[PDB]
Amino acid sequence: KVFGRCELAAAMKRHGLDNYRGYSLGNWVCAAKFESNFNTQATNRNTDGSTDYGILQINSRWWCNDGRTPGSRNLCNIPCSALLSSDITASVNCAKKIVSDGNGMNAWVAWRNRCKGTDVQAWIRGCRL
Ligand SMILES: [Cl-]
Ligand SMILES: [Cl-]
Ligand SMILES: [Cl-]
Repeated sequence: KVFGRCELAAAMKRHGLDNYRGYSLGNWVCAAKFESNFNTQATNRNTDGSTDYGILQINSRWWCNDGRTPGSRNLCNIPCSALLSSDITASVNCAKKIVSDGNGMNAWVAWRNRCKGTDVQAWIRGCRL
């Protein structure tokens, strides 16, 4: 599913991501924009052989099981395929664990490089929320 910008903002808020660990909704929408362009089915293979999955490009080295990332963990206790669903519940619950892991949203290199320090509220501007 490719979400609309405000549609995704609403779904994220519905699932309790708004201001989670102090990160405003615009931060999460911005991260999703640059990680997946709002496409739940996004996947990307990393140099280390792990894969990133879903709207927030969650990585199989630590967070989910895909059966093909040697030496990895599955800390969210989910198949990576669950992160590709039109229903963002699994991605949101896993993101909550990731952002609580110590480095906040810096876990998403794209957030650090493209969202951090910017006017992230622009991402939810105009949205009925
Ligand atoms: Cl915001
Ligand atoms: Cl594996
Ligand atoms: Cl980047």
